[PDB]
Amino acid sequence: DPIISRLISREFNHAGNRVTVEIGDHEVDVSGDFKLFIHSCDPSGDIPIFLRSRVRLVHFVTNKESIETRIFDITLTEENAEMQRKREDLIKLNTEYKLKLKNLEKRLLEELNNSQGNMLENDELMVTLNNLKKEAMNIEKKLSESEEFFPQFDNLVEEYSIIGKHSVKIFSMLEKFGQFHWFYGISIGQFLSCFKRVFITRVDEILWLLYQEVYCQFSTALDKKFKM
Repeated sequence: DPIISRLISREFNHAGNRVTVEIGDHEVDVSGDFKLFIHSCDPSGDIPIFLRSRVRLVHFVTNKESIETRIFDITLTEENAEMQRKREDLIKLNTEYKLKLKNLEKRLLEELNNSQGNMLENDELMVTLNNLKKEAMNIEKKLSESEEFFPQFDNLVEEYSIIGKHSVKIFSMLEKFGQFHWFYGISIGQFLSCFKRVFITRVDEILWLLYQEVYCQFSTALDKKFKM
């Protein structure tokens, strides 16, 4: 409805202490601890141009585009498990060691001010700072191997793109049967679980493995016409 309207555009009438907003008729006081979110379920439903312009539109939608992204993660786990293992920790320990570098700098300054009049305790943190000579240079060790890992990651996106582009066209096709008939539904997870079974010219053979496994699992939930 229109009335929220002044609450969507940031309009207010300010007072000495009170902040008032006009809603339909009554002028009501705004807190400031108050937050607003608007939630919608169907993308088909169209929102007013007033709102769409003042509103930050964010799509939490598990699209067909999401399938291309998610088949590469499954492919790489079964194609180069050594580099998919190191992918997660590469950006994890990038941020974690830098947060621990900031956590140890704070520990050093706390004890340097407390144990300046006390015995040479700082030394007990300096052997932890001796351990930091692995940590500071661990980052250097990881940054060096990153410049080696990233261009290899980008080399592996291409093959999976070749796999990826066919799989969406296949999901599109199976999705479209559900549009004709109610019983002909497919989830993204059903296609993923099917593509996992595909493992347990290499790119060309895996492609042929996909088409076969999809024909194998999803042919069953269709009638003779839709099979053909």
